[PDB]
Amino acid sequence: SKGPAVGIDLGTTYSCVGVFQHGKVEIIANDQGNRTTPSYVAFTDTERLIGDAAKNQVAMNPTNTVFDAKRLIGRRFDDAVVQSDMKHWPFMVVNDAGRPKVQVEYKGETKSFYPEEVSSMVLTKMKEIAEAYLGKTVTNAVVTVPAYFNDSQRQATKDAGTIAGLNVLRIINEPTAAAIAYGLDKKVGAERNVLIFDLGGGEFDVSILTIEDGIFEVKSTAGDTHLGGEDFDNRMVNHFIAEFKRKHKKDISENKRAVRRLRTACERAKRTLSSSTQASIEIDSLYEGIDFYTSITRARFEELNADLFRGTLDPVEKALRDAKLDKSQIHDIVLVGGSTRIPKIQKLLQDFFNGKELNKSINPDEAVAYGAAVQAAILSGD
Ligand SMILES: Nc1ncnc2c1ncn2[C@@H]1O[C@H](COP(=O)(O)OP(=O)(O)O)[C@@H](O)[C@H]1O
Ligand SMILES: [Mg+2]
Repeated sequence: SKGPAVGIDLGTTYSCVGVFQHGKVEIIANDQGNRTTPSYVAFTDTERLIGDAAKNQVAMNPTNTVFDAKRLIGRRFDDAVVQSDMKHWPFMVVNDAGRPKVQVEYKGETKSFYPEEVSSMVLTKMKEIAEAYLGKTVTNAVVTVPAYFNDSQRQATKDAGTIAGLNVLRIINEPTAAAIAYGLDKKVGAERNVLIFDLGGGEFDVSILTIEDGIFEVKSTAGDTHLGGEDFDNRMVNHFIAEFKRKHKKDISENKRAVRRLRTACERAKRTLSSSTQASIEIDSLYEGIDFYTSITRARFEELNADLFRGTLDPVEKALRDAKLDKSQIHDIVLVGGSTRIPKIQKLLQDFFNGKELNKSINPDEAVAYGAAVQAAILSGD
């Protein structure tokens, strides 16, 4: 009831914050000038880095750079999802009373935090970004969560807010927030079916909502928890490792530093390919002392990922199946997640839906935060 509440999207790879400032929702850019900040936290001898600064030093400090906390939040150390994921994280995950705790080293001192504490740090960064832009203290907010999150996961998220000093007015589902973003919540005096296609950094979520009277009903969901942007980056990486080996006769595969730098260059090239037909990869002193100057073409990129792009439609086909609906019954198709900006993914979706127009006027990566910001405003007054 003082200072507008903010809408915060807390994603597994990137987070975003927006505020309904008098009439419109303005999505707040950070200190580095980005509209989304990695959900990365890093611990060094002299400091605690959050956001871009953390992600930008990962290759150097892998064991003390935390990410993927959302895959742990509200879970028990003993569950199979945790057990499986742990086998691919550079950081340490320990067990405390059946609860996972990320073990790290901060200033020589060994520490460990609960997933909700890692997330609250990301939340503090968003709140900072907001307060910076507005020139006032931000207390109230609406935080989003996946539709499949159970009661434990939802509480852990609320707690993350409380720790960060936030008054969580409400916790809403991500697909619902995307729908509100486009005003699909307005009462049209009829039942409406909407398909949210969310392809972000590490997960793929497909949801079919049914809206009537402004009341949402998640009729079905599908997707893959280990399918996202990073999978595309990795295919390019494997492609360049082989080319470097060809041109230089030496395999850099096992150099954890070279690989992470290449990977960083690839993800940057991938972003460019969404708007251009080719991009250049210039990495000084890639392996030992050799500079890796080269380029990729959009055509080659799609080719390296063809199988992954097509597979994307199976979960969709299944979503329809479970909701007992046919393609023709979908009123609106909303694109969400930074990966839906890839031209070939959009094509594949339209083709499947026989030309239907996709909702994509709001950056797909900012859609969830956009919806949460509208929601927050209405739950306030101004
Ligand atoms: N222009 C772009 N083209 C392709 N991928 C992009 C683009 N912009 C962002 N991305 C990707 O979006 C992913 C992040 O998606 P986002 O929806 O912001 O993440 P999250 O799944 O964490 O919510 C990353 O893989 C990033 O590379
Ligand atoms: Mg997301």
